Amino acid sequence: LKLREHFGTPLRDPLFRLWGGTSQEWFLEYYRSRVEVLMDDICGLLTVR
Amino acid sequence: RSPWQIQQAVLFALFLRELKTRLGGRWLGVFWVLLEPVAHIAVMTTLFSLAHRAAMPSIEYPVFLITGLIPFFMFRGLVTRLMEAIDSNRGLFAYRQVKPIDTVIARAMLEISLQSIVYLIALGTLGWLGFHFLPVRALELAGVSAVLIMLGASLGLFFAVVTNEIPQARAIVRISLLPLYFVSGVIFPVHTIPPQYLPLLQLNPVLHLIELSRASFFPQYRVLQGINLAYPAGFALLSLFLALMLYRLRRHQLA
Repeated sequence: LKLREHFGTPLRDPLFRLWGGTSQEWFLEYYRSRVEVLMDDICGLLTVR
Repeated sequence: RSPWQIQQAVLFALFLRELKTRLGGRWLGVFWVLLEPVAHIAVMTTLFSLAHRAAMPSIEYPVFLITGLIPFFMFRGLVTRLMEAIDSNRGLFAYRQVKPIDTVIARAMLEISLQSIVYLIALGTLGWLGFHFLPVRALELAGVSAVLIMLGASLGLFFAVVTNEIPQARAIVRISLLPLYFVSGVIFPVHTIPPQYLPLLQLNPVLHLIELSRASFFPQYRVLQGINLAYPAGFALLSLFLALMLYRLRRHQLA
């Protein structure tokens, strides 16, 4: 899906955009930031936002 | 001068006087209060860490304990320090501008400032270690904390006023602060309490306030049935009104 191309689109703000030429580790951290996974234990249901 | 300016100056002087005695001659108290919560948390990491992970694995003890300890510590400090007032300044009631309410007010400001500093430092050092530290709903957390502040100050003022005739009944009140720490769900989540025991505990507003603060802090933290803000808010309002009116009744007996 070319996540790198999409997340670098908004040049208006420099805080929540994926800057060009960043490290793979920073890309992984950014992806973990933009994809939230929670687990409800009593029902055991995994919700992905 | 205007009465407000006189009250402000008296409160400032009382705060300056109280800071030295609360902290210490060499300010050794900062070496204690900063070490105050840590000494509690560490032992619980050696007691029910695995039990908590079995109970709820979504959150972690180093943050779950902090989210309920310092607010409870601050409520307890408010109650205790406001209860010990009046007497500790009994010799200072000789200038016609130092009233018994000003001592408890100044102690309230001092305790609130100290515990807010402790909260900020604890959150900073928790975020330093990589743990989750930023609240999810900060405004709701602030509102619940303000409700807890009002309830604690009200209880402290009421106990300070009502213990003037009977000093000994003061001491057991301090003892009565110990069981609350064990029944407010601070150390362990209250979801593990058997169902027939919870309705008796629902009458404790501190438990509701701690639960609501934790819900506003953590993402996806569930709230048990019967837990609300209306009951603690009404309890705090009624207690504050009664404490203020009783202080109005015995306004001259204390002085």
